[PDB]
Amino acid sequence: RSLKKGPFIDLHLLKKVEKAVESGDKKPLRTWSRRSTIFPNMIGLTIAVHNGRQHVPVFVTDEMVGHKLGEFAPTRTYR
Amino acid sequence: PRRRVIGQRKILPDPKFGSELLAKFVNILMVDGKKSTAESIVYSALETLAQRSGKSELEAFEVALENVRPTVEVKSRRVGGSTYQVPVEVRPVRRNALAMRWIVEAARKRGDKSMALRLANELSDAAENKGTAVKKREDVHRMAEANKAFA
Amino acid sequence: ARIAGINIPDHKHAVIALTSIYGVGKTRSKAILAAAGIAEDVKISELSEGQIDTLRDEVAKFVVEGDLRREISMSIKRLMDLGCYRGLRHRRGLPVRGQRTKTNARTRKGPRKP
Amino acid sequence: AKQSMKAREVKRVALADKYFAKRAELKAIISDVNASDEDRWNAVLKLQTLPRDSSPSRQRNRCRQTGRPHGFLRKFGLSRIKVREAAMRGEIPGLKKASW
Amino acid sequence: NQYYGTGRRKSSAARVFIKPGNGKIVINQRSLEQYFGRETARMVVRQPLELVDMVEKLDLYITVKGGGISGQAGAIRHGITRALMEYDESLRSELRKAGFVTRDARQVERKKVGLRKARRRPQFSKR
Amino acid sequence: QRIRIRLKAFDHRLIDQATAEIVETAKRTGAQVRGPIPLPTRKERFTVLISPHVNKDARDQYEIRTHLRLVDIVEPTEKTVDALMRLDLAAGVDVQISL
RNA sequence: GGCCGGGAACUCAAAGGAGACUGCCAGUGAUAAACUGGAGGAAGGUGGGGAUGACGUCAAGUCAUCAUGGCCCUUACGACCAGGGCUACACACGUGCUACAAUGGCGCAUACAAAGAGAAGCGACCUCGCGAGAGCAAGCGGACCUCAUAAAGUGCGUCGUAGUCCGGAUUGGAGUCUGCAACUCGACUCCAUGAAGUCGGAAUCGCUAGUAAUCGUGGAUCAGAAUGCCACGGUGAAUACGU
Repeated sequence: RSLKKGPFIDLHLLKKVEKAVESGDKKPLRTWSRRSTIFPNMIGLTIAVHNGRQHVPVFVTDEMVGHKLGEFAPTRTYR
Repeated sequence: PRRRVIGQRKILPDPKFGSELLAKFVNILMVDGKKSTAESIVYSALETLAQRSGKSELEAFEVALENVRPTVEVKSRRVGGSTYQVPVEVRPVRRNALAMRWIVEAARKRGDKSMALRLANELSDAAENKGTAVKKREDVHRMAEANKAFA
Repeated sequence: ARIAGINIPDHKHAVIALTSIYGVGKTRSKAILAAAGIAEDVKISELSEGQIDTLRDEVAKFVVEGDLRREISMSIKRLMDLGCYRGLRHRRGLPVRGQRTKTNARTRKGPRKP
Repeated sequence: AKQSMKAREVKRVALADKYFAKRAELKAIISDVNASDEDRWNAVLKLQTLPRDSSPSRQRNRCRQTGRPHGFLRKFGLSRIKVREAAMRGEIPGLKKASW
Repeated sequence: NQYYGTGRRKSSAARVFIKPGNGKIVINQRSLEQYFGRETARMVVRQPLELVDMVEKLDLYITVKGGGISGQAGAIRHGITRALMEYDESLRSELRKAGFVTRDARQVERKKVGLRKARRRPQFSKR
Repeated sequence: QRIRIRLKAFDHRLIDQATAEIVETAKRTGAQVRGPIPLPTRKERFTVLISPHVNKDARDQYEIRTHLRLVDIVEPTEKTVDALMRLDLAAGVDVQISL
């Protein structure tokens, strides 16, 4: 969070992202890492984030950059 | 209390003048343990008052009190299931204490700009026999007179 | 005196009076009056047209009033459309910075409803 | 406390002792100003591959005789209950009941 | 020659040295008006001399530390009384009747478990 | 030169015994010593709950006291320094020697 | 400038001692036990504050600190792991903090404390940053160095009874630090926004003196996270006829 450190990301997620982008097409990518920032090279993909029970699919766009993955998968049910 | 005798605490006299009455007045006026503020207020008020009447501060103060000291009051009794107002005589220390309390209570309720100004206005009205303090004294005496049958 | 589209009082000191603008606080007020070169305790009723124009020039260096309001509204609308946690909080009317909701929260909820 | 919680604690302290110097090195690299700006990225990405249990902040102070995770005192290594028991028996030098 | 007195109050200690002639007071390398800017404090420090007519016959050199304003003032008064008694030894009766020879043994009471202060209890509810 | 001895304990009678012993053993070996100086005592305090469950008043309060003494030797000699370094004291006193 | 040569007198530090017992005087009383006044004395009648909890009562609390009779499960009611929850929100109650202002808010500059903690710890002087902080670096296992600048107070200006130059919830944007890692769900800083509230119905609580009220300071747990809990000093009241 301090700028002299840069952002944070998980290594396994980063490697999978690189493979998918360089190889082109991809089915949804499953992830438990809700603490990772979204980098510009992710746009266009489908990341399925854990929320406790299921995996919620998110189709990344360009306005999401700089968010954490967890903000697009809420954790509680209320009606 | 039930089985006690309580002695009298000693009180220092005022520094500027030398009266214990004025020290008790400062004490009754103070709040939260700030004696300096109370002394400032009282001294300023007495200064602005001495002019308006051309006499010493002590004389102005005494004449102001003599119109608010009460004489008889009413206590409440209930032994037969009904409340009765019984008139009683007031004693000197209580006379002075009640007068001071009423003067300060009336002062705090006015609507002038400064507390010293309110205090001075109230003291002047008292010396002229007008204001809430004198009204309170009159009301107490009226209640006491209306219940003389239960003495 | 008209400054940014509004009328600012005349009997107040300048540093207080300039605060009537939506976008200006005490820090910016002090900074602007320092740049203009006027004392902080001068009534606005004792100023000249040239001095008022200098103050207009100073105030013109910030974002105030309608532009600021549009900026804030767009900022909120972006989240509301995106649909993230904060956006859902915004479009339900509950606290957004993680405060308790078992009790209190009456500034975001309004008075009680039996 | 259960017999598996104490085992968890022993494992934690062991690993923290084992990996002490490597972490200090990596963290000095990441903290130091005027670095290559890719060595920083590398050190950050490597500090998270080590076992989680090797960080000193995953450890919990416990009573040395029972295992209680609450009411701990550092001067004695014990919880309030056992401190009182030993104190009344006379096993803590210099300690006694106080008034003032 | 010098005459000495020690005085104490709430948390304060005062050393008083007194000599003859030309009434002048010095406290912690300063004057009375410079040190104590309260009429009450000044009157307290001055009381014993006004009582025994020696206001303009003695030089006073004083030091004090600990406490606040009122504690220091009281410690000074006690010290002056003791030094004067050392000097003369026949003012004891008058000073005693005035009441300045006694040490005031009032201290701050301690905080206690289950209370909010020395004597103040939390709020009680029957239901 | 000058030698300094610092002594710590939990019991003042024990500490006084040790101090007297050191002073005498220095005086018998021909040296000058500046008597022991008493120094501020340390009071450490603890406060615990005395029930295995809820009750939140009902506490106990404990203390540990630490006593401390200092002794100075001004003019030493070889025999005396050996005499000090070859002395034994009780099983509850802490001794520090500085040269 | 206790700076320096010195002094052992005074503050103070901490070990051994003295002192308060109705001991002395006068009056009342059963030729008593006691009571009410007075002298000397720092203190007078239990001087002030702690610790100290009788035989028993409530089948009162705790098998989740621990120990233990009886029952119950053993490829599972026993292990290991990554994510989530204990932080939810139409509503009802207890305990607190900050206010609703001139005995006050804001700007300048100036007296006076007590008790504590410190080696994977406490971090000076100097430089950079508007600031939270950053870089380099002495000293200290401490009556020596560091944390660490008390605040209310006093002096001089301004505000002029207004939902305010009173109050500081909420929300936008930009940052710092601890930590593998601050979305859910951390503390602090900067610019901006500036809600309710003008003293609170029926009820109801604490306090007899260095007490109530009011102002600041420290510690335990603890990588980080107090308006809670345990301690310390400053200023300093009103009232008790009576049962």
